[PDB]
Amino acid sequence: PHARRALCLLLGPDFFTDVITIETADHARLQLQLAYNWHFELKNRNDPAEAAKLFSVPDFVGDACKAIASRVRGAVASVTFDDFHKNSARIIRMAVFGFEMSLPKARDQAVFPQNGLVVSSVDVQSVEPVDQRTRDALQRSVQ
Amino acid sequence: SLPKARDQAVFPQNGLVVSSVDVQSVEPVDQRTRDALQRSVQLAIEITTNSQEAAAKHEAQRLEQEARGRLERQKILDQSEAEKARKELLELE
Amino acid sequence: LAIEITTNSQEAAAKHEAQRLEQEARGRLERQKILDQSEAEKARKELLELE
Amino acid sequence: PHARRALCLLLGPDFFTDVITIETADHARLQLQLAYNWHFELKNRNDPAEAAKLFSVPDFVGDACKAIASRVRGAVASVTFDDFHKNSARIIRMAVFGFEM
Repeated sequence: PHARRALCLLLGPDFFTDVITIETADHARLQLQLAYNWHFELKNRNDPAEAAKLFSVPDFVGDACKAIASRVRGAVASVTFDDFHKNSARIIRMAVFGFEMSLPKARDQAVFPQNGLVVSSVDVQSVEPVDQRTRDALQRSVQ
Repeated sequence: SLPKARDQAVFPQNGLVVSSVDVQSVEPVDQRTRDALQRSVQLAIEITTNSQEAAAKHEAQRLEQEARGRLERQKILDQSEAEKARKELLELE
Repeated sequence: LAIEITTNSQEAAAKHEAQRLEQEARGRLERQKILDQSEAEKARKELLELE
Repeated sequence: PHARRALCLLLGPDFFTDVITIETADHARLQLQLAYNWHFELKNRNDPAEAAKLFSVPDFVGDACKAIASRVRGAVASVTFDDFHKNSARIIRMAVFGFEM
């Protein structure tokens, strides 16, 4: 909640080293890491009010990560795990922002009107079930 | 849009508004509830293992039968050709 | 008990889906069986007339 | 996450010694090494703004490797292992970028 304290609020292209515990309709406790490729869109840099709207949030990383976390977990909770382990990267990136683009694939941009924060990409690398016996049983599935 | 709700919760007493409500930890309190629904996942994973292996067996029997049918095809061709020359063999016999 | 009854419901739905896939794949397999037998006996024609 | 610290940001043709753990639809935990032949395209070298856009990232190698990592793992998670061990080099290199050619 409060670990790093610095005056230099980074706004350039960067990321968030985030990991989340989630549950889907079939209840296998799963922990996933998120990347949250983010940057700040300030269309009028010289504007004092719009520049001051940047610090309206006290924890931009916290708000963004928890919001995308809720968007992940609520949508996964409506999918079964085998469909999830089949089609995760798609559903997790479509449910967190946007709508149909081509039913169809989602966008690749997540704007926050409170401050100007935007998340461009959400990368995932570690889909790992939490319970040991789940992984033991699905080891049988592969074997 | 029955339909989806709004994304704003105004409090007229003071002017407070709640825009979003995020949730990350749906956790049952009782231990035995989680123990029992651990069984639900441990069975519902195995049923889909049965589904995928049943699909694999279906594919295997499909390949078996199609290769077997093509093999009776070439069997019929070979028998017909062998008895094509069994003609000359048997007329001059 | 009411959690376990819905576990039974979802596994019953899964079994229904499994028997549906079984029967449809089996029916398509009799389809290709009929095709293969008809074709094999199409050449069993020439085999048997010249036999 | 933060191992090498140097002012000389290399932009010439080079690579990334990367290894990734991935999972596909049939769950056999697999570890693969990646090379990531990379270089920087700056079409207007004299442009100060475009040259300064180069350092907009603090970890270019980290962002590139993790992005290609997600593109690998999400696509493999939609393929069975025997098809994967059959046709890996194709699907892994097609899913990470681009479209049909």
